[PDB]
Amino acid sequence: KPQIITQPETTMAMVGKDIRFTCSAASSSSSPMTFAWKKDNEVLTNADMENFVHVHAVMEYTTILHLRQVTFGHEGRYQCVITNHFGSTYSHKARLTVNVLPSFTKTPHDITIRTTTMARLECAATGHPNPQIAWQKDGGTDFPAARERRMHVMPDDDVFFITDVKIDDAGVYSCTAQNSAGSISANATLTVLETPSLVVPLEDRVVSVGETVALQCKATGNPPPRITWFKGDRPLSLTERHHLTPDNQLLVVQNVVAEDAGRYTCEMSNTLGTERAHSQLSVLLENLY
Ligand SMILES: *[C@@H]1O[C@H](CO)[C@@H](O)[C@H](O)[C@H]1NC(C)=O
Repeated sequence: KPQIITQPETTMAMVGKDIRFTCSAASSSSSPMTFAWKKDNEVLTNADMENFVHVHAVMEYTTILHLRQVTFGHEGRYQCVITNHFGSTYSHKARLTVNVLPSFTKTPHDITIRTTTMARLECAATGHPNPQIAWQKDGGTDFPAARERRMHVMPDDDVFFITDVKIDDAGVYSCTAQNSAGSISANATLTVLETPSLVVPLEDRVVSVGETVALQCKATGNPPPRITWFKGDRPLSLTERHHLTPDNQLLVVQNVVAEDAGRYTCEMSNTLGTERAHSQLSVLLENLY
């Protein structure tokens, strides 16, 4: 009749680390006690046990089963058995399961993509139990591809993709793999560009000598396109009568003159390419001299 005080509790351990089970008992008598541990109903001979004694004023003896450098083979159901000259006491059964920290097999890398195309992000990890993959943009969740349900994943090939890439999709994306052991994460910067284009069409104009004409070239694209104006096929020579906004988008010519007639070309460029828009300016002449 050795009466158990502390019973071994079910626990989890990471592979490679040490773990321990403890049960402690105290006999009604002073007859010596013997501790045993039986895994899956088969004892460990050559087992690593360590024994302690407590002096409560009762002599409580504690036994510790050391499991050094745990592997998957250590996985099982453990129990402590205490024997004296009276009888044997049996403890609760404690389960031991094992962890393996997640390790990346595929990480996303920095890419530069155009608008309206499809961006692909690879990300996979091993580990026990199998890790779940989570995503972040700039450290959060309020990002357009998620909010607009445009981000998806291939079913069995571990590939994430975004359809119809917006400008606001650009930023740092963080891939995070997590299980019951821990978390790891990898960054990838998505950079989104757009070829230059015209917002509103550039229309032909017809004005009379002395009137004022205005040509607007509202250009989009990323990076913001540099705008250059041309008359004929030479760069536009500016006068006191010519006006430009700093962005060069609005071109105004006051007091139009016969020499002003001709084709005005709007040239929009960035690192992706160049687009052009044309406007024919016709002038209604009353008298040349
Ligand atoms: C991942 O990105 C976050 C936020 O951009 C940053 O704080 C962290 O240092 C990055 N980690 C690495 C390894 O670059």
